[PDB]
Amino acid sequence: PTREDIDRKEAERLLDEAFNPRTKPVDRKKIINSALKILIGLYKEKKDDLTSASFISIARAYYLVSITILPKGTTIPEKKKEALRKGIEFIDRAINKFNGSILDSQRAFRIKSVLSIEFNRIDREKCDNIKLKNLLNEAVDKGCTDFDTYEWDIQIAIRLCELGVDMEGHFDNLIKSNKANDLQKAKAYYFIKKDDHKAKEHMDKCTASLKYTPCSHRLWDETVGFIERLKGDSSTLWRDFAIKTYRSCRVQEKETGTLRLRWYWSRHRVLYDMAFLAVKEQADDEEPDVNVKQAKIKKLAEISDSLKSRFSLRLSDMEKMPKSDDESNHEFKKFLDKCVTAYQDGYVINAKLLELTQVPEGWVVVHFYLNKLEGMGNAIVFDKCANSWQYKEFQYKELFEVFLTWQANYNLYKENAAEHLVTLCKKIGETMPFLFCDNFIPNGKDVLFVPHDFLHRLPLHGSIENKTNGKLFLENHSCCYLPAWSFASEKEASTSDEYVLLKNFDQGHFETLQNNQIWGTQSVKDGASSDDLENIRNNPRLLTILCHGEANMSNPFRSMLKLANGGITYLEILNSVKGLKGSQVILGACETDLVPPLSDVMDEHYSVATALLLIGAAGVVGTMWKVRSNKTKSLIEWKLENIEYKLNEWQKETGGAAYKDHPPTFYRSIAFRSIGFP
Amino acid sequence: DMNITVELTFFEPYRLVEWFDWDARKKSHSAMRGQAFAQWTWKGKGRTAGKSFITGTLVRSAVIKAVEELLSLNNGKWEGVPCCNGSFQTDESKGKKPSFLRKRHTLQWQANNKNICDKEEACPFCILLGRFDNAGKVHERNKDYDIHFSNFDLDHKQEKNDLRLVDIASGRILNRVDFDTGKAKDYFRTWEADYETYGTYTGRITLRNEHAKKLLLASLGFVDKLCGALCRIEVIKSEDHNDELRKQAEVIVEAFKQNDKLEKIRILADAIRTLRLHGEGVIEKDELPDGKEERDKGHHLWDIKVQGTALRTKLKELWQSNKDIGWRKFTEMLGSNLYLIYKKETGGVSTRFRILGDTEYYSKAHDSEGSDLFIPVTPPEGIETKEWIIVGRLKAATPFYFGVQQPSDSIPGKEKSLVINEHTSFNILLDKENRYRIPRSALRGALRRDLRTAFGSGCNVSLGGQILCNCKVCIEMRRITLKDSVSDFSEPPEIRYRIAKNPGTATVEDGSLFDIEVGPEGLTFPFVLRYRGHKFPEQLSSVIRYWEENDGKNGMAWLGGLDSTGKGRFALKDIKIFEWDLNQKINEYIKERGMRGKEKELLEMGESSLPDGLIPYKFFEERECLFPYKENLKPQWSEVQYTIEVGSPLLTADTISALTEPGNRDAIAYKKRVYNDGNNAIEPEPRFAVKSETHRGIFRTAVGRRTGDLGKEDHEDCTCDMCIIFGNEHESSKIRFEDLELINGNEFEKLEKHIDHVAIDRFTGGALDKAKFDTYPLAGSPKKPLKLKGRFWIKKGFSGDHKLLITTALSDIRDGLYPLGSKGGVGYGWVAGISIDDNVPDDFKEMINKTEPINNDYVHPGHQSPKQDHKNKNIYYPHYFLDSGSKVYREKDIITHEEFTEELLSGKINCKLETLTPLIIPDTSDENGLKLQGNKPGHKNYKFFNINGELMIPGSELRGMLRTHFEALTKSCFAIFGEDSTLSWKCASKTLGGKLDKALHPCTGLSDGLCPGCHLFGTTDYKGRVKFGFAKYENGPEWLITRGNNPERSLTLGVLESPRPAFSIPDDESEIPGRKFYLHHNGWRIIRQKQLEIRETVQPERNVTTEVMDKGNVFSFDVRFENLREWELGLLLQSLDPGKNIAHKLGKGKPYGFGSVKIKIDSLHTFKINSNNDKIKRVPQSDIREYINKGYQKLIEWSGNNSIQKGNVLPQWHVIPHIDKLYKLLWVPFLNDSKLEPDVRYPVLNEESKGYIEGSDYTYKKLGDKDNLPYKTRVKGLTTPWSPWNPFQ
RNA sequence: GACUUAAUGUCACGGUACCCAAUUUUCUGCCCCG
Ligand SMILES: [Zn+2]
Ligand SMILES: [Zn+2]
Ligand SMILES: [Zn+2]
Ligand SMILES: [Zn+2]
Repeated sequence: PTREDIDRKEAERLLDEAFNPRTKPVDRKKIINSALKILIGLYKEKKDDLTSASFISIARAYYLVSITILPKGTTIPEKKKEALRKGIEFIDRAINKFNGSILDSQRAFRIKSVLSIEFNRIDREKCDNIKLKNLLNEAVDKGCTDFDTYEWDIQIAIRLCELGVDMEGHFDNLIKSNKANDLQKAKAYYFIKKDDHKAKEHMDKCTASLKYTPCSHRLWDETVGFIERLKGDSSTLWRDFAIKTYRSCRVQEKETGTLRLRWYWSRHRVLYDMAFLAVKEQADDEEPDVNVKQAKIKKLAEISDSLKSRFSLRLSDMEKMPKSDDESNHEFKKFLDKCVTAYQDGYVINAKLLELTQVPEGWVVVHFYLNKLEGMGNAIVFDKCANSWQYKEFQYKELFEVFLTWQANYNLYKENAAEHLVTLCKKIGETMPFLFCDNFIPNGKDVLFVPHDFLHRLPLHGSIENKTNGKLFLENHSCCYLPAWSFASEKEASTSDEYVLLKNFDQGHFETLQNNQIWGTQSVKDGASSDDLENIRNNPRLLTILCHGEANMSNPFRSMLKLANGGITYLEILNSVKGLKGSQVILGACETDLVPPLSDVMDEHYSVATALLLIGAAGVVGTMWKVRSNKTKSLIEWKLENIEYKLNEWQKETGGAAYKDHPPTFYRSIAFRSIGFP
Repeated sequence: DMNITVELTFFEPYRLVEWFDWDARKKSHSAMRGQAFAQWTWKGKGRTAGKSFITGTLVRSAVIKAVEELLSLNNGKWEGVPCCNGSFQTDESKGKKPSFLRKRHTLQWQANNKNICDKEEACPFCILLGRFDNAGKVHERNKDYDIHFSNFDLDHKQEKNDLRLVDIASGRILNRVDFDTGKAKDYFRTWEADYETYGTYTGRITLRNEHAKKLLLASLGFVDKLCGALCRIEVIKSEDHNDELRKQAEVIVEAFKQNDKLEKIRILADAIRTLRLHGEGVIEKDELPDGKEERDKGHHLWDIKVQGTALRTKLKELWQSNKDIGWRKFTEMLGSNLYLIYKKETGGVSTRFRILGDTEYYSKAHDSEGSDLFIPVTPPEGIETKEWIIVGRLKAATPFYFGVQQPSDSIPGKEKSLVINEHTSFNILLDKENRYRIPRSALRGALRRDLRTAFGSGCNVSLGGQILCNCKVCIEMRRITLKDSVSDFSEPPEIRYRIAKNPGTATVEDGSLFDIEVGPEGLTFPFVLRYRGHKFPEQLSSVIRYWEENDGKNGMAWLGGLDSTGKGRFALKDIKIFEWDLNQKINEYIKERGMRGKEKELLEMGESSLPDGLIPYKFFEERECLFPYKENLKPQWSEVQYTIEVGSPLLTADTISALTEPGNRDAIAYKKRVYNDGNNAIEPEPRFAVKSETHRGIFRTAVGRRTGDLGKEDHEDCTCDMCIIFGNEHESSKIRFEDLELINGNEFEKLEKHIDHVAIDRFTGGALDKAKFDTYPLAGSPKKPLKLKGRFWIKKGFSGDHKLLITTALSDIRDGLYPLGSKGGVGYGWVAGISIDDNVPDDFKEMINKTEPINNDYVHPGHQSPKQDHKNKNIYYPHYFLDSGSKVYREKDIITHEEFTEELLSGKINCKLETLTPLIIPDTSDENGLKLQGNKPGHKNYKFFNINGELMIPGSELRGMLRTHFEALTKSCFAIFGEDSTLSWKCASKTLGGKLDKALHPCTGLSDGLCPGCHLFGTTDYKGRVKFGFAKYENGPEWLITRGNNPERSLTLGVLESPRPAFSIPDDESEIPGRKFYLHHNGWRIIRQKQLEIRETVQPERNVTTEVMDKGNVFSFDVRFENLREWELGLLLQSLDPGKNIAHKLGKGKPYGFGSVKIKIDSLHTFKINSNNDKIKRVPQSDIREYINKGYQKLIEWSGNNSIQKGNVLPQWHVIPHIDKLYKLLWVPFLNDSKLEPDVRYPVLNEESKGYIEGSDYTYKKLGDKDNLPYKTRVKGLTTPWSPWNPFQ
């Protein structure tokens, strides 16, 4: 016993304390660093005279360093790859330093195999499948088959079964082992014995187990990867696996409170897309019963709404969140620590919501979904008077190109991009021809749109029919918008007769609006600090906020209305503002100042209108882009004269059907939008 | 069908990349990022030579972009011929994709040709694109091309053999910084090529149509940017020296390794680098420093033997063998080689551990799923397009720093490891002619940061992108063009040094030293900016007015890379804005090429000689009208200016200038170099300052001790208070510091003062040999103080408790707990005050303006022998020894300086000092003094100690006196003990370090504990907890007058010969008899009367003349203490004033009776700053009595005698034996108005000598041998105090 | 002429070598017997 063995045994004690599941992560990050300090000191002392055991301990410590680095953003960080590369380069020296015991050769090949499996999962072109297959066959030749004592042998066996080599000799020891979880048993049955009944049973137990684990776990990623492989192999079980995994994800996500959040993991969207495709392929099959087909189209709408509820903030934005409201800050910190603890534990060991059919009479509801997997777009219509469901499909590529063209031209030449606006409206009318036919959307009905991602920015109410003298959509129907179906509620509070105005900016002038006497309450003011917003108390019938806006391009909880002494953000609206039950709100800021511009097809970014809807306001009327101030003053005066009249009448009267002769008046009319469903 | 010969000239350094074909390009990352650069191909093998070229497709894309812009300016027309909007889309089903895909927007216009273009007749745009040609996308013969771009070869003027890559390019590392954290995310590498020698390329363009020829010749001049540099397109008709120095550096390091002195090599490295600031004569005239008092040692560093000769002769020989490469390259090469060998050999330097390294990242390709997006952009018809040019100069307001990788770590051929070994020496970015350089990347990143602050919102920059970002910052930044700047200055930079401080021991940590290279302040760089657009923004005007300095407002351009220590604050001077109208004056822009490269002529041009079309711009908005200003840019950083008033000498060491500059000085103050712009050189006089890192660390220690955060051993992933204010390895700091500059240093005469110090051996009483040292501080006095002006900056977003912390740190610097510089325990650098300028924000003003007898009565029973006779017939001996035996108590739980503990005490004592006998404290800088040495040559005469004509006593004298008293009281070890050579009387036994017991040796290290004296006053590994200040004269008479004397002051003393320890140890037994003390008597009367006798009859080389002070003078001084227990404070207050009839001894002439002083404790203040408020008490008489009682009980407990009772009575110190002997040695007989006064004098050596005065038998012949007294009774007579020596007892 | 480009499509002026670390702790310019 020299001091090399004493220091190695101390470092091994520290690593065995770090491999314990009862340890919090903030202690693990210190324990691993102490152990690596001792071992790298021994290496700097005895550079090539080191035994194989210290090299094995260094490789294990670098595996722990690799699993303690959390991904930020949507990219695997380079620190993870650097840790796995250094561990491989350290254990290769113990492999090439021969003349040890056979047990130490077994241990070295086991550590090299698990580091290579993780590095092949992260990076593909650096560590390909052929190299991994050769290394794993070499590791299983040395006798790494003890399925009762180590679970890393189970991982090696299942990964080799996935890569395609025969493993029929080890099946009985694989099944009878009590370290294996149920996904590994289902993979073993399907890939070796070709038995689908036992695979079906073990996968059902796996999903019922997934109902209680957080979404930061490894098991979610592995399960969705198995369903993707089953769909690629043209099996007949991925249809039934996808729906159960979707149900488990819904029940697990239900537990969070009113602050709508979910953990970002990369295979969420492919799970919802495969569930949508499974229910759609069941629905297009012919059946003599029609009620089953109605139930399947309703299931499609439910999957779409459950995707559109939350918005999935990233990790660095969650770590940089401001500290206030010591109970809600406590809820957020509890959520974050639960997610990080589940992420590491996977690697160390192994009001009411309305029904979809609850709509007032004479209404028609249209849901949207953009399927990235098949590259298509689905529109789902519900009709209340006939009580029927239908759905149609369309393409979305050239629509995206025309929208990006209008975005660039607007951001340079705001009022002179009007011809590109007219071209975008004609393109919406050409790609989606179903909303002008009488079978899909009936004549004279009120339409509620629940859009998906880049359809949140398109003007759907100003589409033009693909004819010679085309008509607009707002000439026959009255349109309303909603971010998701979960934001709808009831009890439209029409209590008071109060009128309130607030105003902070003095660029576009509103003095003729300011001098009116209808703003007779003492709550009205023209300085507009945030505490002036948090002191309204008696639920006014109309509130009018007139200020500028500012958008945070990562965190939607930091988008602010530019009021006095710092403004008021999304989170402060959700925590502080109370007296707005059943209040029509008219914003003065445009939508382009409150949301950032999009650079991808998918975007989830909710403005302050959704926070005003969650506080309890009955409807926000806003501008989608920057209009002259005279139009906003005209809208506010028309709303004061008539609070019970619909917006599309005013859009038809003041020049909304003038796209042929004067595109500026058409630009100024169709900018206005109502974001609240009764 | 005629050909065109084209030249391409650069005006900035361009980029270079290696040539791969198409598929080997996809195998590499740097080649895929490095498209649209200049390509490099090798020649032969060995990868050392090759050639550079620019492809024709790159020039074709540049000309196509220029033609599109020119056709968009005139709405689709050029000289009356119209044109369609081309074609930029390719179908995949018919033909392949053209090997380079477009992501940006394309400009379009309303097509008014009304004839569809075909092969028969086509517009100029379709000819220049080459649609209706032959030879599409698979190459054939060079005919059947309507337009052809050939490759562009380097026009080398010495194309004789080959070009090396190291002779054209230079490697560099760029960066990407997060906006919130201030830290970098990733990095990447480029090759930058020289433009002064290798910047002309020559090619050939073939055209077969005139209809395109007019537009092509127009659009070759509109190209402004190629390969990363501004360009202009015209149409015409020593490794062997490194190897030798590396071998010699290995020889030097091996010699230093053999002499067991390796750690000096690091110091030596930077010493040689500092030699580039001097001439070569310092190695040829031997102007290096020498040992001031050497017999064998020589210098501390320049006289180490290397292969049988000294180091200075070795350096002279190495310079005599390498005269061809110059002096500067010689010094830099030898310093770099020494540092690299030291870093190789040291290896594990036990600093920050740093696993896992750092990350490169190049932007990933678009191989999956594609994007065939085509985005047309149409400007409106009556729009106006203009181009603005801003010219000016950039002036450094502080030192600056632009980082660079180490040379021999960035070689463009062969770039450069399981463990991580980070460097500790950093360099600055220079050009090839050794000129300073502000790179384009630093300016562009700073402009992006300030524009994101001014807009209020911006994105983080994404790299792998298919759609361009449409945030406002990116839209405005796609129109700004800058230009790299170089100075007209080539002098070498300065090296600035930094250490770390261990917070428990308050000493320096080993291996924590690092250094940077900084450039001078006052330098000027050129500055050009160009903006091409439709209207000039308000946010760019706000950033320009923020960077610009005027009267009152100073500049705020934080470029560079060490901003937390205040490095890289520039200002913008002499701005001029000019305007091009491109819709009417496009031909003059083409003719003058946009003044590219001629921007230096625009700064000196009058308004009359401007080119046609360029007008001055006069609608430039003022500072108090811009709304991005006053709301986002002005409240960002807030300034606090103040002035420190220091009333003590100030010493902040340099430690390299003491080894380079001549004068053999040990510790000298810190200086700077300042560039002036009236003339064009550095200023001849240098400027004294205290560095920014020093008072940054002062504020950090002051905050961390009150919050209690310095005790934590780890600071990664932390969110404590001092990691929020001062930052860590993950976040940048919120507080930025600048230097403290001396402002009143012109009303002094002889600003630097020489102060010399020595250590006194405890046994022999004289100076320990070869421990003399010197200091040269700045002369601070209590009536002429130093005034230092300083400044720091606070960021917006600070809470109330953090501002309370910073104001409490400022109040603690004002109160005097943190002295500046070195040697604070002996009184150097004590703050007397802080003044705050009236531009400071009002919250700091109110928060700083809101935080605004003892007698002992113990009388000692003196010795009976000088009290019974009272006729003065006895003669005593002047020095006696004290002997407590061997037991010393060593505590191993040492009190730390990490925090202010609650149970302990801290405060200050004000004391007054009164003289009972005359006092001599000499000013031993001036050896000639006051009396002329022309007459009686060799006669040393001195003056009293004075700083600026004010009589003072140094703090080191007071500290040594009280330390010797405390060590004799508390039974501590010998702190300063000379283990000298073998004592004689034949050669006797082992040396006198071996005569001493092992327990009384000095404390070395913190493992075996610390004695009470070393625990209170300090050691080499532990800072003390008491600080003694300088004493100022305040009252009383002065200048003891004597009649017949050339000054009326200035007594001439007797001889003072070295002490001989063979009188106390006169055999091989009879060990070291303890410490040595002197008695209190009036021998100065017999010196003063016999002046004429000793001015004659002695040799005047053995004598010393010095000024004296009379009895009755009052001095005043202060003692400051932190983290003390109750018994330590009690024993300290007892050791200051030990009662009536007890007094101390101080100064020169202690055997003759000079210098008996008495200290009275005037006041005692305490504070407990971890309470609710930082208060100050007064500590009345009862509490100090209880403290002294606690100290007395601790002393009884150490003695062990449990017979003495405990009670609330006054202590009697004479019940302990050694306290009784010590207080017998310090008893004054003439104070209680008794008529008796003793006679104290040495024997006079075998009479028939000079002073005998009677037949007294008081010679060393009779007191010497073992016949009148044996040896043991001599040691017994030396050991018992106040015993008579005539007659003997 | 090759080394050395492919042509109806190159935002690399698309990326600050950046972030943390008091040149200092200890020492009376002092002293009588061969
Ligand atoms: Zn054409
Ligand atoms: Zn951007
Ligand atoms: Zn901390
Ligand atoms: Zn000691």
